[PDB]
Amino acid sequence: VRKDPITKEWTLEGGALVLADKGVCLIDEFDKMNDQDRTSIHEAMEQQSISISKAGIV
DNA sequence: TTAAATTTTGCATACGATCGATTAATTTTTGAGTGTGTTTTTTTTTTTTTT
Repeated sequence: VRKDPITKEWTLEGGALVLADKGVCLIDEFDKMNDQDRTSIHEAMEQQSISISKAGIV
């Protein structure tokens, strides 16, 4: 989520998994990536969905 | 010595040259009337993301 320069409103931004909605996401050097950065993708890799609750946006 | 022909000179007069009085276009102004734009943004605080 991010704040737009026009009207300062909180709007969503698509991540890497949003751009692979019917495709393949590919991770190189998976072990050396941080645990917070490794395993933030549980809901996309299990529920096939991204549930977001931040900045008044669900 | 005296009378007629002739050409000159003064004067009146009519016609053009030129300035002046008047006057009609014109075109610039004449502000008068009318349409219209206008305050003004402002750091401060929250939340998030990366560092």
